[PDB]
Parts: sequence; structure tokens; C-alpha cells
Amino acid sequence: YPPFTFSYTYPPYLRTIGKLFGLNPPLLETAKVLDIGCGIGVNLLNFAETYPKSQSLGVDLSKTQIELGKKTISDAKINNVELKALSILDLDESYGKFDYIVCHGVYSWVSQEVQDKILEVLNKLLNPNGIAFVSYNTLPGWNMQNTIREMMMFHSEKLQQARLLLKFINDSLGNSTTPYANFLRDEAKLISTYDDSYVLHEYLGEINTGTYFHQFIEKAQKNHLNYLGDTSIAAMFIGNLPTKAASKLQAINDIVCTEQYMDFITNRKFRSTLLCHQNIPINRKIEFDNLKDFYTTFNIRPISPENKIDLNNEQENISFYYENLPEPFISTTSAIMKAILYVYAENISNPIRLEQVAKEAFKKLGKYRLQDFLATLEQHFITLIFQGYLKIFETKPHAIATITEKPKTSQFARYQAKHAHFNNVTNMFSITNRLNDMIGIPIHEKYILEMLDGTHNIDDIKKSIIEKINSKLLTACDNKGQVVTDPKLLKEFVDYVVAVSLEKFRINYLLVG
Amino acid sequence: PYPPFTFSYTYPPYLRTIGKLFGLNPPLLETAKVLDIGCGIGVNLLNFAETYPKSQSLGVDLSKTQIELGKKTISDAKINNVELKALSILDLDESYGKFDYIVCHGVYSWVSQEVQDKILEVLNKLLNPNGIAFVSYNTLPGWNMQNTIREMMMFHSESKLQQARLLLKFINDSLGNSTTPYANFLRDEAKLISTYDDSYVLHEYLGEINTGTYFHQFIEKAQKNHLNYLGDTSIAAMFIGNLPTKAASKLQAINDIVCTEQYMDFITNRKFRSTLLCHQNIPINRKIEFDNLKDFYTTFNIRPISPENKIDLNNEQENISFYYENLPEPFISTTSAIMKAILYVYAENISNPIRLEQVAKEAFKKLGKYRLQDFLATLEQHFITLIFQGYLKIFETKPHAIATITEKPKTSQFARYQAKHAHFNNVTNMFSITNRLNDMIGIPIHEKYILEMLDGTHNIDDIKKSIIEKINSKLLTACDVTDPKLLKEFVDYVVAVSLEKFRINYLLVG
Ligand SMILES: [Ca+2]
Ligand SMILES: [Ca+2]
Repeated sequence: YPPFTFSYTYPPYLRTIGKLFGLNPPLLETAKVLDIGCGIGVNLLNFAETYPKSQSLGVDLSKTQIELGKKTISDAKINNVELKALSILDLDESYGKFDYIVCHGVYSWVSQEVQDKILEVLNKLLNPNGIAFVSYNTLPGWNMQNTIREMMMFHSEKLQQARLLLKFINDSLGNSTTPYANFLRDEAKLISTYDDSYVLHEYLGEINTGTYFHQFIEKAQKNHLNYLGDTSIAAMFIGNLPTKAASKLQAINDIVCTEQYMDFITNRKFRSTLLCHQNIPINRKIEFDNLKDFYTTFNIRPISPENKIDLNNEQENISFYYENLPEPFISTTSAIMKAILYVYAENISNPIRLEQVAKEAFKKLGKYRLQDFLATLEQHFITLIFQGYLKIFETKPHAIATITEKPKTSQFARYQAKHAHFNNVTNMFSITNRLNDMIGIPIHEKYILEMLDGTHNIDDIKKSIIEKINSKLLTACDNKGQVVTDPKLLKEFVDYVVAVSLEKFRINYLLVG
Repeated sequence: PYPPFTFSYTYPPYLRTIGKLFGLNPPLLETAKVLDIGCGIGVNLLNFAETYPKSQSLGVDLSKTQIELGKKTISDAKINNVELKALSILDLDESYGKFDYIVCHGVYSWVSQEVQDKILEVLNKLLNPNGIAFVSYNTLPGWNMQNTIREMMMFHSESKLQQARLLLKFINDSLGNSTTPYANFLRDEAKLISTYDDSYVLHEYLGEINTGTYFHQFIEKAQKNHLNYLGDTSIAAMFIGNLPTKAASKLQAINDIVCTEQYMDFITNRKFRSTLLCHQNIPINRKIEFDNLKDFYTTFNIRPISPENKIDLNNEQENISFYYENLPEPFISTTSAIMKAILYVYAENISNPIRLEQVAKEAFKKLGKYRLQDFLATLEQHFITLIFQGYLKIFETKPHAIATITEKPKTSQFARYQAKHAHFNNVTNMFSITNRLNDMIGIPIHEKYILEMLDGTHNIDDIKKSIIEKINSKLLTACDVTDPKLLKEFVDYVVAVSLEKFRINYLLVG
């Protein structure tokens, strides 16, 4: 019963990919979504909280999981989602047709029958412009993995014996061997670092299977479905690979042959694939006229602040940071570039449009013309949004980066603060932000989260945390070793830790206002 | 039409060699009865059939065309020892009887699970008490990358051997020197399909459909069928201990053969296995005693760097090297004078198997100093582990061939026949011949014209004259064109070399 939330199964992200490629996805405000294999179904809750007029239906097999998730829906007071226990073959019609459909990690785990019937239902239960999402493993990535699995299995006949296998692999492959075994000790050494839940569920768990992109897309194309794209935009991106070859891949117009080849070179283990009704055209052309309407986010830190460096000279090279990540990205030289960079640093985790990025750069540096700023943008930014560095939205997420006087957080994250699932190995609680992304939360922040309903000012917070220090609960430490941090020097310690925690909540999309 | 291949490791005397290595007592070769399943043309039975006239062989294959063509090749080769027929693998166990050696090569992975196990049932019934069976199959995991690449082009080709090569090119191109996590492995195996030949890559990758299996799933299926695992026909494959030590000792400590070997498949990514099976009523001795290894005919194929006459053998300050089969890089060296003599009698006898005790003898006579047990002792110290690394070959018994040039050189009636038709690897090299070890040797054209010429009727002068006759008339061209007084001296060379190549390849029967 692991609860998870995924930012790429979020309806507002699916709509971003759809409207990115020229589709016309339905409205989010009234949207109807369906989760097949919902389990607990918290993946549906965030959206439901953000759009109260959007009804949602999860359907799972397990009655224990469905009945648990129903409790979590009552506890959090959510009216927008209903969950039922129904086998997929009990899914036909007579509820309705949904604007968004999410099938996540249940496709490769079921029989050939239901493997066809999932695409069947997704045909009949979808809507004309609706977007379908299906996650499955792939070949030939399933090969090396699956044969590692049969190795750990072939040994035993608990979880530890697998880690001792993988150990034994890395000595057996120790630095006398190097044809292939550089691929084995690599992949296996990657398998060894993983959560004991993940190794148990995937490798030592039930029986899943990898499939082929052309076999899957082909199985949908007989079900009247067309391939939209992937949630990973940095995935389908071509090159990398040399221009003399990439020119051949781009020369042909086929998405299935280009992608199906990209898996073959990259050894792609999984895929998260979007589908639409085949009656609809997709625009694979990237039209900058449409890209100025998509909100942008670049996570970047300044090396030197604006005030202390006047950049009009264009005599300098200024590195910044990307997510820090100490050694930074490329850097100018040209000021019509920097002026875009520093407005991306001002707006960090605060989405603004692409054109308004260009404008704000034109106001920060007022030497040049706007449409030349767009010449920089359209020139090269796209390559960053298709390499995964720059996020794109349309529409702007519901959240704010400003710290209000009585901060407030989503009811879903404020509920999650109470019931959050602790994990060791790093002492953290997983909390869902407005992007459906899971955030590591230190405990002393877990007490701050449930404290923001908008009722409490920052003084009741910086007070309460102190109370939990002296009343511990929370133990505060100076540098000296165990110091326990006694009076009025505590009061300036809490000002800092709370002032930082609220900032983390500001730039992680945890602040609703 | 079809590739006519003969394989050195399906030879019955080789299966006997591996049996006697493990303490078994395989049957007699002279009268031996052998069965070939999936025989195809049946050229695998022929070389052994002509070498041992008292031995009867029976090939069986589903294809009627292949069987008939086989019968033609037989009758033209004047071989009465082998009979071919067309039968589904099921219909056996009839008056066909029991055979001392059974060979199933290439049909196991290619047929249904039913016909799959039925091969092992038939193998149980038709095998004599001490007889040995041979079965080859594609093994997981190593079969997993091929079936991707073999699918990778099978995906392209619909849009054969032409476009696929362009696929492989496009592949090695797509990986630039800036992409190297894994793609080194891809780039490697794909770079390896650029090797081989149109025959192989045609029937294996594009013809299909075959499947891979696991070692324990075979050995188990045969243990279900009352057959026990003898080993593999690659002696280098059963040898572990190249991996680290701390892990090695842990692998030996268990003493479970199937577990160790299939772990080997796991970390070495094994594509193929050629497996020997025997009756589980026979104990197999996996402990190899040198005293049992000095009854084997042994071959270390080596050329000296320095000829023996220009070197003093007892100088312990001098370092001499040799070669292994050339192999442009030198192989070993010494120093030790007792070792030098061993290496020079092993280099003199290259491709002339002799017994280990006899090696210690002729080494004793080459430099007489110490006691015979000292030479035999160095061979015990480090001369083995070379036979398990694959560099030293063991026989028992001495093959029928000759290491000397007979003034009217003669060849196998099978090889002299093969030369006319033979096979071409135009991918691009040379024809394919079968020597007395059932190994296929690359033979150029000008050496094929010499090969058809050795029946024992002509001497070396007639070879030279015939080659010179075919030069100017070309046919055979000699570059760098030339005149008569040079042409004679040049043909003398390529001839006397073509005879040494035959001599040390076991192509000279007298
Ligand atoms: Ca004559
Ligand atoms: Ca001469």
C-alpha cells in the first residue's frame, strides 16, 4: 500500500503536452478524469482539490485498498472523487466518458486479454479530445533487468540474499574483466542502490513483462488510437547522436520508427505514453507563435546579484547555477541573454509566459528591441524545453511564490502533513505540492506545514516551534555538539529555521496564498 | 543453395577425447556407430566415414531435397559407410538401432518444445551404454541481445541481406564517441555482425525463428530424461579462475556443477552451448590427474623467433619468445633451459600430436642434462592450465594425418573432392575445406589449384609447373605481372609455403 503522487500523471500536465502538439484537450475546470489501478487513489486527490467542479472516478481491484482510500478521502474532506472496486473487464460504459484517463503501471502486469481490453476501454470510455496515459515497461530494456531478476531468484531456492547476490556480482566482475561486464557491473550496481520496497515490488515481486513500442502503438492503432507523445520531453529528443545520422532520422517523417529506434539505441526500460483518438491531427511542427503562450520555469541561481554588477557592458562571462549543481550552464557575453537569465532567477518556481519573459527581459535591460529578445528566445530556448531543463505549463499552476502574512497550503498537503508516511534512510515525509510532485519534508517542517491554514500568522508559528523545542518533541542544536539551545538564543534560531522553511515552501509550489 | 559446413567439435574422436578426459570409457572408434540428427547435406558424417572404413553412420533430416543432394555428394565422394534418410525426429526408435555417438547440432533451439524434449527421449533410447551424445543450443542470457538486433533489422527490412548491412552501418554511426554508457556493448555486438558472413547472418538472424534457453533448463530436461551432464566441447569454457580469487574460491566451495556453470553464463553472457551427455549410470570424474593427462596426444602450436641452431640452450641470461600459431605478437618466454627444450620439441611437432611423456623424452634428448622426471615435472608444474586455457590440444588417439611432406603429397579423398565444389566466403576471403580433424580451413584459390593436385600421382615439380602454367594464362595473377626467371622463383615460394600450410593444418594424409 505505498501512496505516491506523480507530476506526469497530473491532468494539467497531460493538457500541456496535448496543447503543445496542437491538440485541443478538454477544460480542466470541469474536467472528468478516471484512474485505472488507482489503489488508494491519492494521485487523483490533488487535482480534485484544485478544481472542485471536476468530478473524478478511480477504479481498482483490491477492496482493502479502495476502502482505505475512501477513508483518506473522508479524512481530507474531498467531494470530487469516487472510488470503486471493479475488475477492468467490468469496465464498459454507463458511468460516462472521461476527459482524462490514467493507466499507470498496471499495463505490463496483466494478462494478454486485459492487455488488449485496457486499450479497448480507453477507446470506448475516452472522449473525442480526451487524453489517455498508459505506463508500461519496454524492450530491450526489459531484457537485462529481467535476466538480473532471474539471477537473484535463481539464487534463492529474503530480500537480503538479493543484495548479497548483487554484491557477489560486483566482486566477480571486479576490475579484471572488461568487454561487456562494464554493462553488467554498471546496471547491477544501479540495481543495488534502490529502496528495499522497490527491489521487492519490481524484481522480487509479482510478474511483469516488457513490451515493444511498435507492438504497443500497433496494438492501439487497431483499437482506433493514435500516439501523442511521452510525458518525458527529454526522452524523444533526438541528438546527441551525430548530425550525419540524426539527419537521416529527422529526414523520414515517422514517429514510431524514430522512437522505436531511439529505444533500441538507449535501452529504454520504461515508457509513459499518451494517446488520443486517431481522428485528430497532431502538430509535430514547433511553432514559436504558439510557444509564447506556454508558461516557463527555469531553475537557476545567480552568481552575483544585479545591483552589484551592471551588465550593460557585454564585456563579461557570468556562469550562474542550474539547480546547483556547482559547475553552471553556458554563459554570455551578450546582455540580451543575461536579461532573460536574471528574470528567470527572479521568477524561480513562479511560472510566467514565454513572451512575458521576453518583455520582462526588455524592461530589465532597455537597450534593445522586444522582437530581438524573442529572436534570442525562439533562437535557442526550445532546445532547453525539449532537453528537459525548462518547464512549460499553460495554465499557470494554482499556487504563489510570495510569503503572505498568514500562509496557507493545500488541504491535501495539510492533511498529508498529519498522516505523512515517514521513511528512514533519509528522515523525510513525502508531501504533495500543487504540481502533484512529492517533496521531502524534514520533521521540523512537518510541524510548520499543518500550521498554515491562513489562521496563524508567522508569530504563532515561530512561537509554536519554540514550544516544541523546549517541550521536545523537537531538539535544536548549536554547533558546539549537543547544545540543546537555551533561551532567547533559541528565539533567533527559530526565526531563521522558520524563515528558511517558508522559503522552501515558496519555491517548491507549496504556498497556496 | 545451403551452406555445407563440417564442425571440428562434432567429430566422434573429439567426443571420445572429452569422455576419456573425465574418466569415462567411450566406445571404440574403428567400428563406431554414429547418428546425426538434422544432418542436412551430411558432410559432417563424411570425413569420419572415410577415415574409419569399418564404421557405419546414419544421417536423418526432415528435408527431402537436402537428403537427396547429400546422397549425390556421397556417391560422388565414393563413401559407402553413411546412409541418409528423411524422417521427422519423432519416428525414430525402430530397426535404426543403438549408436555409440549421437550428434544433434542446430536443431534443438529451432523446433517446438514438444519436439525439443522428444530429442532427449530419443537420445536416451538410441544411445549405447557408454555412448556419448552431443546437443547444441542457444543459451540465455547471451541470446537476449542478438534477438534484439535480429529483431532490430527484422523491424527495418519490412518497409534482405543488403538493407540489413545498411542497418548495422546506421547503428555503429548512431553511436558517436560522445555516447558511451552501454552503447559500447551495442556498438560491439553490432560491430561483430559486420563480421561473419552472408550464409551465417542469413540463416541465423534473418531466416529465424529460433529461441534461447537456460543451461539448467536443458540439464534438468535431460536429467528428467535419464541423461547426465558430461560437459562442454569447449575445454576453455569449463575453466573458471580468470575472475578474481576471493570470488573464485566461493564458486568452487559449493561443488554444484550446474550452479557454477550457469553462473558463468550469467556473468560471461553466453550465446551458445555445445553440450555432451552420457548415461547417469556412469560416474564422471571431474578431478583431472596429470597421470591421466600424460596418456593424451598433445599439441602446442608454436613457431620460434630464434632458430634452435643460432641459440645456446643452457644460457639462463638469454630470453627467447616463440609465437602461438602467428598471431603476430610473441607469446611466451624464458630463461629456464629445461623449459626451452620443451618449447622447441613442442614447436617442431606443431600440429603433430604426441604424448606428454614422449614430449618429456624428446625434450630430454634435445638438451640432455637432468632426469626425465624433471622435464615431466616442469610439464606438471606449468604446462597444463594451458590445455584448460585452450592453447594446448589433447587428442587420444593420434589423428590420421601426416606432418611431413611426402614427395608426392596426398590428401583426403574427401578434401580433394571438396576442392571442386567447396564453399566460398566471399565476404571476402577464401574457400572452406575440411581437414582430418573435421575443421574447416580457409583455402585461397591458388592453393585450391594445388589442393586438387595432390592425389599422390604428382611430385612437387609437377605442382610448380602446373601453377606456372595457370599463371600466364590467368586465371591466376601474380602482382608486383613479372618475367619467367622471377616467376619460377616466386612460384617455388608460394608452393613450398602452400605445402607447409597443408602440412601443419592436418591436410596431408600421405
Ligand atoms: Ca611426374
Ligand atoms: Ca628456389
